[PDB]
Amino acid sequence: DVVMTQSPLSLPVSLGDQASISCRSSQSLVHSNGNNYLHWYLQKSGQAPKLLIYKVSNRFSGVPDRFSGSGSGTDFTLKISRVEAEDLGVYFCSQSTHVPLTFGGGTKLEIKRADAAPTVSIFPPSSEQLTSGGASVVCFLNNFYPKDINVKWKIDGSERQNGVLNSWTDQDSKDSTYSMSSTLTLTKDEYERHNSYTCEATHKTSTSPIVKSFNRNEC
Amino acid sequence: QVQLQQSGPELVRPGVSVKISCKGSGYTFIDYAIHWVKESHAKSLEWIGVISAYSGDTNYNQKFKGKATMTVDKSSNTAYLELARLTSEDSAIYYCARGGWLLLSFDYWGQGTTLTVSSAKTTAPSVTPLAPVCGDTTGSSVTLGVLVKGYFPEPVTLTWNSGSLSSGVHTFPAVLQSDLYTLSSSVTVTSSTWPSQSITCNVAHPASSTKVDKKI
Repeated sequence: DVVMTQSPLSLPVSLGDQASISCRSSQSLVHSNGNNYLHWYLQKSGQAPKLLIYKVSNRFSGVPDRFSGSGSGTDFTLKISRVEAEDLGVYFCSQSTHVPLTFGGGTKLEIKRADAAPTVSIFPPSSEQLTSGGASVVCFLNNFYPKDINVKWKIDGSERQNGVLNSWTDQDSKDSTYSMSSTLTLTKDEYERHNSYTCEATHKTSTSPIVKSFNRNEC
Repeated sequence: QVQLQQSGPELVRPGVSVKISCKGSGYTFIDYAIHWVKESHAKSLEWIGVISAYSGDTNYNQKFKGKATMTVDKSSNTAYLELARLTSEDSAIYYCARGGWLLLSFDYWGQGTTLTVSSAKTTAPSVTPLAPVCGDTTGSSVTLGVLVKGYFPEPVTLTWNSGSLSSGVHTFPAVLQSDLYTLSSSVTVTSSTWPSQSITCNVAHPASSTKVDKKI
């Protein structure tokens, strides 16, 4: 099973700039009639993959003149001269030279912008959810870049944590940042047996962790 | 133009079976073959097999045999993939592709399907309002939010002030907890213009639902 390894997974490129993606296989893809049956597909958010190049270098119908294809056997590379707005997405490569077919891991091409620190916000339980019997504490760390961050919940200093639900957005269309939400869910019982609730984020915009917390509900 | 009209989407329970189609047009049907690809939430793509032309029929990729079964229907240009013994571990997007020779490989795809395998019944959300951060955390811009937890199935609509507050909103991808889903959204605005009770959170879950206000 020819594993196709493709790097990088993420490539922050400024638009206007030129980019290149490596795709590599564990067995030469040169078939007995002589062709490398390697291919590159582009899957845009919410659409179905579309072919972009076949053999190693062939552009498909109406693929813009800016994508090249190069390689042989085990090493192959897609290069684009001017990265454009309609080019962000995940590039895939496949090999048809051997059955079954395999697809490389994918390379999501994003925009490269400047570091922005998350705006962090913590919210106590809705006074009308307690009435149900559950007690969630939500925390939003909005508008930061790069995407790397790690959020931790501390209840009375301890970070015992497992009931966390995290969710993330994709790169915003305007400021090119990300946004995340973290929710530590507990019960009204568990919750009313403790005091402070902290939320803290670790991101390359600060050598100190960003901390947020409040106090109360007990006994 | 060549076109393949798959027809989905399916929401089904464990251990059941579903057959999903691919209808080809714009070309000589019997001069090619239909391949099927699994798009995991783990998002790498996976080939499961091919039927017709060159072939390794019924279903035939190491992982998928006996699991899926592939059949054809030349009279009405339709391919059929049949998954059964369905589990949640089989929730994915299934693509159908025309397998082209030396004008090399998958030159046309289907729109994809989406299959949701769950045990959860139709459950309407509990939506509850998120008011200003610690309460002492209102100085220059404030952020407010709304939790939409515990519904089934997707999607849910969620606006702020009928659609008129769009700037600065951020709504999250619904994530799945224990059979049911949850969603959150936050709006940041200038500090001097709220607590007027000028912000209401609007949620709509098609199996009948409606909206909450951020008080004082």
